[PDB]
Amino acid sequence: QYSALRSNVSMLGKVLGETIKDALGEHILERVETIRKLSKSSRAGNDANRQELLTTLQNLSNDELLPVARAFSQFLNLANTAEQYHSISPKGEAASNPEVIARTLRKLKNQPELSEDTIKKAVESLSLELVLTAHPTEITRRTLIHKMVEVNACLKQLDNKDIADYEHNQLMRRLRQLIAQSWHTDEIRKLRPSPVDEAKWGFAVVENSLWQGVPNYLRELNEQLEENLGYKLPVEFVPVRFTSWMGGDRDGNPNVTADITRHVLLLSRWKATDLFLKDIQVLVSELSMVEATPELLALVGEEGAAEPYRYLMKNLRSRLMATQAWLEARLKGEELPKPEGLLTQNEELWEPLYACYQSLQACGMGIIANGDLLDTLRRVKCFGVPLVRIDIRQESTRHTEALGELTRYLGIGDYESWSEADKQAFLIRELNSKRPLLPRNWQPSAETREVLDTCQVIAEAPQGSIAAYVISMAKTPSDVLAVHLLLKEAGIGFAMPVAPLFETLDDLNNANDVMTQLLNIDWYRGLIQGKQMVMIGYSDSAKDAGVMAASWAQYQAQDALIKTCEKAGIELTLFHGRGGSIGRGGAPAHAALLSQPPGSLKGGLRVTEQGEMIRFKYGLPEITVSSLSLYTGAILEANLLPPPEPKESWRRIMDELSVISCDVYRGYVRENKDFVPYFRSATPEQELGKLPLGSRPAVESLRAIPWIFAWTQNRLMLPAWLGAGTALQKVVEDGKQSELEAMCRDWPFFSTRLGMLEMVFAKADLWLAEYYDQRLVDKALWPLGKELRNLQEEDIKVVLAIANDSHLMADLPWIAESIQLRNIYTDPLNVLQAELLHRSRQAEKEGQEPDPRVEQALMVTIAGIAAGMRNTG
Amino acid sequence: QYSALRSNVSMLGKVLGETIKDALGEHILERVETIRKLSKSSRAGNDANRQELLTTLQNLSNDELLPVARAFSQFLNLANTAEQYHSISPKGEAASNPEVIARTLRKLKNQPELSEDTIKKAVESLSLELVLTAHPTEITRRTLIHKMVEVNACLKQLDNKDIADYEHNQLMRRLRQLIAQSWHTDEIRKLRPSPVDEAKWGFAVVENSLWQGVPNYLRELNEQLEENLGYKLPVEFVPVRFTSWMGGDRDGNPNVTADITRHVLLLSRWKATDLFLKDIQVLVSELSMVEATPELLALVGEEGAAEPYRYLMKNLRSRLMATQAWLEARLKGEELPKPEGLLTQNEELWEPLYACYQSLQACGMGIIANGDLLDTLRRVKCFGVPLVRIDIRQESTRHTEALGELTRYLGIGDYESWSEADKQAFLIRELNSKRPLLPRNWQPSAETREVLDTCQVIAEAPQGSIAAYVISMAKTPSDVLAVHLLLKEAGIGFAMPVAPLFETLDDLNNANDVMTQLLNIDWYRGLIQGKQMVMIGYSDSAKDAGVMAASWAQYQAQDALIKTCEKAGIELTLFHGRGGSIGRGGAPAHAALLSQPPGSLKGGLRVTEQGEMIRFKYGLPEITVSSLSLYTGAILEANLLPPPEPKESWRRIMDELSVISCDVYRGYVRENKDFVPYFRSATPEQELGKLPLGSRPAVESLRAIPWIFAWTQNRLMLPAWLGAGTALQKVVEDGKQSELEAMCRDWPFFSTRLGMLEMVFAKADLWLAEYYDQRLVDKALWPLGKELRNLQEEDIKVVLAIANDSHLMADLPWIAESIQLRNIYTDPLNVLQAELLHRSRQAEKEGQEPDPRVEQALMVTIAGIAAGMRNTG
Ligand SMILES: N[C@@H](CC(=O)O)C(=O)O
Ligand SMILES: N[C@@H](CC(=O)O)C(=O)O
Ligand SMILES: [Mn+2]
Ligand SMILES: [Mn+2]
Repeated sequence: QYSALRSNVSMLGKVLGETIKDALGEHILERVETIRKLSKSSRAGNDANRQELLTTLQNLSNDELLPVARAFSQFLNLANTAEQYHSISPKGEAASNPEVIARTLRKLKNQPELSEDTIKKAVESLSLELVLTAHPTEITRRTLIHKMVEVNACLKQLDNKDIADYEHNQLMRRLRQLIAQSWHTDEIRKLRPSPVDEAKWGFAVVENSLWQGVPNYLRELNEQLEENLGYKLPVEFVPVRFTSWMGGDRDGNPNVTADITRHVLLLSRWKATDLFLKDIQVLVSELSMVEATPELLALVGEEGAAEPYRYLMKNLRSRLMATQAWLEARLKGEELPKPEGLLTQNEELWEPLYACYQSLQACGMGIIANGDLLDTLRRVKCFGVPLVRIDIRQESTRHTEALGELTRYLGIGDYESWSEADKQAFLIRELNSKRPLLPRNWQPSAETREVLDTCQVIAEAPQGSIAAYVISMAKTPSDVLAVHLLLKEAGIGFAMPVAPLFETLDDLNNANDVMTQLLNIDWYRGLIQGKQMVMIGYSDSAKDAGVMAASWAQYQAQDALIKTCEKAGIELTLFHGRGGSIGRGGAPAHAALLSQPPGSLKGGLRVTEQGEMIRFKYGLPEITVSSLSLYTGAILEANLLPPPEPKESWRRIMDELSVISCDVYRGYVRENKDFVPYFRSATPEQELGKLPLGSRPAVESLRAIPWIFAWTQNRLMLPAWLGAGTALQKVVEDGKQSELEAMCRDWPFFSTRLGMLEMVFAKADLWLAEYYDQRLVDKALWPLGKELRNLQEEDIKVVLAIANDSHLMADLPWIAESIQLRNIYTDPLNVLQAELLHRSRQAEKEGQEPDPRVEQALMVTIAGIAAGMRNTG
Repeated sequence: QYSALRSNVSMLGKVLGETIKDALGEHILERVETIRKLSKSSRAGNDANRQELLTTLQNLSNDELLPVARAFSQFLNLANTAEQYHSISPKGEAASNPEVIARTLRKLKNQPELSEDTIKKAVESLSLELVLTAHPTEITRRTLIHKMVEVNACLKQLDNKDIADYEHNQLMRRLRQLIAQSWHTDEIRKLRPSPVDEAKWGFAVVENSLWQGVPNYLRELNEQLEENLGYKLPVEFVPVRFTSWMGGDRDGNPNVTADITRHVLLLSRWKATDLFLKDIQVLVSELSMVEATPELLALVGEEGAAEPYRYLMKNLRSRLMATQAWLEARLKGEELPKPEGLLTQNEELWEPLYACYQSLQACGMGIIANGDLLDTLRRVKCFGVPLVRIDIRQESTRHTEALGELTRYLGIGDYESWSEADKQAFLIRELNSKRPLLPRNWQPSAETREVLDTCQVIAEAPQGSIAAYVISMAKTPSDVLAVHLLLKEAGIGFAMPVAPLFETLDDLNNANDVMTQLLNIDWYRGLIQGKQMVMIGYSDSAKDAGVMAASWAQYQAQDALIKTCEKAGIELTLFHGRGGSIGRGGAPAHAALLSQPPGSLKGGLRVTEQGEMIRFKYGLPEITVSSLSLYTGAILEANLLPPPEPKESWRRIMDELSVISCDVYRGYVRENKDFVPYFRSATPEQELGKLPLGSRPAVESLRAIPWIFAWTQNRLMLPAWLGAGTALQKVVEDGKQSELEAMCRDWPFFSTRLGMLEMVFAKADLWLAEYYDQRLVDKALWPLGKELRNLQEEDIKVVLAIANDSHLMADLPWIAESIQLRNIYTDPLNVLQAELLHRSRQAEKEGQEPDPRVEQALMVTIAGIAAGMRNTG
């Protein structure tokens, strides 16, 4: 079964080892082989080999550090590519086999009490919007997407049995070339990337995978609809849209200025012109058809009425080339009027393209119409003019300060002192006011000016470039009303979707109250035009209260909001954030989406795909088809077959669990006096902040990402499990274990919550965790480490006991197996990383010079460990 | 065995039939199915179905003609692509399996009396130069190369056994798209192509196949050298070069003016810039290596000494972009000074590229150096700056007139009246003269000015753009001396290779005499710098005297020339022309090259690849590797293992054969009074002249091409067999059959000559031939037709008797089989073509209007028949 995968990893590793021998050494290969041996030994109890391991690492010269690190990082890299190849190959788990869609559609179709029209309308109302996010540990300076597409193509071809030995030889020769490139093509950011750089990586994902991936997803989905149900969605219906937060999210990031966003907004347009030209060229040459309709001929009428379809593609070609030229100037900083055929809306690309499609169908050229034209048609609506719409995100606090400084300058009062009823009073008065408020030539502070300039970019940008304004830390109705006032002042002609982001236990708790007041304001209700979009901050609430309380809190807030909006007639859209069980990808994800309160996906799927998981969910075009197909079935099933409502006793088990768990979690994280000092020593948290990892500049202070990432590198995974098990053991100790087991079998929310601990417990590593304490933590803090490690050992038993199994995550053997592989490949990077942190941390203590070798090897481990661990939050 | 091929043709035909049903009809499919049935019946003797066939064709409306024709043309097209796919697939004849090289190298290596150094120097002196020629029946307006690469890729992928049904489904969906494109993408020249258009098709061959093909050929050849012999050729040795006659050959073509050549010369440079940029971009991003040599660092020294290889690739990128810009202006007709980094020589691309290679090897990055850099390195020397050097070609007569008009204007005398000793006298005097001769502001006639302007282009063009000046119809030493005088007058700074083209039996006969006089002129001998290049006009001499006399005449002239130049110390290079057994491609070709007089390829292989055979020899990159590999073994074997010298009695059998055969051939073609009238009626010769087939404007008059092509369409193949058999039967009738059989077993020249008749007799078709007489020829000319057809029936027996076989070409079963397939697919185009010629020819007789439908269907048959028949001369 996993034999083929085991063979490929072994094959790619020999090739790497070959390349390293050629490269520079047999010595480094020995540096690598001694470290694995010693590490395996040490773990298996040999305390003499632990000594040996410690001396071996300490004797590594600084010149050996990076090459050794990169080696370990590379072996892991081939392991993941062997892992991902296996996943889409038909003689392996086969993630992109269209049965994934059909299995879901068959289930529905033969489910009594499910009218076919009920099914058809759910189909016709599908909607997915995937919001790309930056990768927090992207270490190189150029995107590697395209090389990966290539290694994968080579593995695909070597899979053909009966391949003539010469073909085999040829394939292996390129494979060695491609691996060598990676060992020698070293790039390492020296400096913190910038929002433009991160915006650029998203364009790389779009062109190396989404560009082909989306249209294929749409063809397969369509072939399946018609096969299983008897009808194809209409050409005009493209249910997928991609959006990006890159150069749009300034929450906590001073480097994302209104100037940067302006810039990135332009760049996207430039890149869409680039990709759309490649599509249009193809079309200009293949559309030599001369048979056309009255309507189409009319549309050209003479001049090009002797090459009709070609005509309309040539016109578009110029129109695209003109706008390209204009944006390359603006990118450059030059201002010059815009050409007559400047492209700003998708309708401008759609229209002509759709006209050709229509005649070709009408005139008997169906097959040609449904080929590359169809693909460009779907890409216009999926990507269009802006390529990827961006989302703007700023904290609520920042809006309050801007509007406070404004009010004091006008002598009206001080907004950040007024009670909430006064703020709404002031906001509704001004929102209805016809006289401006923003002083024409004002002198605000840097911060305020930024808030003000950003809304001017939004307002200045063509409609459909910006998908939504997200308000992180939204706590009251004035928080939402505040951005509508600023946008009004910025001059905006359309209705911009504003979304509160509730990301704390109380804000989640108060969320429903906050929106019912907002919908009771008649002015607000008519401004949103029957649609609201809320954002649920799972990851931050879990930082606040622990994962159990956060999950139940989020469960309750969505159910309350779904019901509130339904009473009020508003189409609610839940915007999902980062991690959680909805961001696990694959089957768990599909289980997860279905485990949400009934109603939850009635207004669509909108999620924040984590940066570090992009390669694994959209890395190759076939993975994109898998990912979109999985999501698509989930929506459909969740909307026609919602989960049951919880048995009241369950609710009381969850209330309690939530209190015990939050109580234990805060016990340690907030109340325990040794925790912060422990944390800072045991995890590479401080270094993740100094090093040039994300574009943000170098426990309540911290952000979800750095909280999660730091514990992931240490291997304890504290954030993702902490009070859950403790609370669960206690409830069992009351004899309620039988109810916990019923909740698991019959309540999707609950099994899915327990499922997720299993995977975290599956990647955590207590031997490694203990090793960092031994090397990095002061002796007096060891007891706390031992305590937290023992908490986990006990939490795995309760979880295994409730799950009635003896092996963790036994329902997902392929995920289990793949986690087993990466764990062994990741092993040596954690062993090495501890030495680097030690060398690094002692240089500082003794006012030394950040050695560049030591720092770069550390960035390699960080990024390798993060890649081997994937999702851990 | 041929099962897989039979399956694929059936598969592609169903898909075509599917597409046509969708398209416009079930009626046309019936138009096609009735015509094959009736045609098969008629042939098999049913004279009632022959009547039915005749009425069926006559009842076709003019609106049915083209679609019916195109259908038959398309089925043939899929048949050839199934045929060509099978040829390179490892589970079929496998043309590009590197054993082709190794088999040859093994043979050599273990051949006693063959020192390994003798072998190594032959290796180090290999040299191939393939001169591309236009396609005489290219009917569409855009090159289809690239689509064909794609259909082939799709067949390759469907060959994988174990292909998951979804993959299979996906592949078939594109296949249907691709076929549909061809049925609906109709383009048909309305007008005669132009030299630029034909120059453009050669660029299409270069980029869709030679660009990848050459470097692969070079890697395989290199891997084989080292495997079998123990050494690899050095990086600086690229033994292949491609040249084109497109926009260079004006022999007989008024449309190829000096202006056109100037233009085409520029365009090639533009296109090389285009392809070289794609290579350089790749290099600019993959060469991130920072480890470099003193020498390389020196070469950059600071500025870019922190990204050395990238630096040199970025410099070249600008340099290429600059020259591109300059040629797009010149192409446009604008004159503006040339940029500082204008590229004119290959050394300018070589140099930097080679520097990177050197450091990468030196610094341990061998594997990266030997990858894409190696490929660009080899392409520079194979294609370089000009992309494809062109060759200029003008008749000798035209030079005599230009120089006659010149002399009369100066009052010196009249060159075209002076005896040959006087012409040489005058020419040597002026060639040594320091005072000019060409009047500064003269008024010649159009013709003369063209001769004069063309030499000015040659002279004006950068050195290495023009490979040689070919003199068609060269008869005496003054013919060669004449072009050296004109070139001198045109101002030329380098030594341009001039080559006489002997293309008549007497000129072949006199060839040796002509060159010994030329080498006895001390002035000439020192001007050519130890190198002469002669051109052998097989195809035209055969038009003159028939194929046997021509072949023996050519055999004798090369042997005489090889010997003459060897005595004189000149490196002779035989330039081969069109068709003949050297242009058969594949194994016959390899046999053919080896059957030439010893010495023959000592100065390399230079051949004129026929236009209509390009798809079949260089159509896909893998076919190019096959073709170059076959040629390469032939050179090596021919140079280390020459054929035996003929037994004197053989020579006398050949003299006689040559006289009898020429005698019979001229009997019919020149002396017979009914022949011309017959010819013009039975073949589409006149129409091939009117229709927009080649770029030349709309029996001694005629040219090889039109002589051959016309008889190929009729199916009799007269030009390629005519007196051969007649002469052979006569010699058997003297009891010398036993000597003819010995000559065949032991004399390569002879078996190869008889081999070639077999293939012509294999594609000829006497039933079809008779059908054209019945439909197109007047009753009184029928007897001549019957006579010529009966000549052939008798010639096949003598040939089969001498070959001791009962089935034609029994030593080449795959070629035999593939000829069988195409013959059945071509069948209906000949049946249809006869009706078109009838309708066309009667419209004219009755002063009607060339109906465009009738003419376009005719162009389709012409081009289809020419494609099914491939090489027939
Ligand atoms: N994404 C997997 C874990 C992994 O593949 O590393 C899960 O959510 O369970
Ligand atoms: N090129 C083949 C004939 C063919 O393939 O049609 C030969 O020279 O014998
Ligand atoms: Mn937050
Ligand atoms: Mn000629």
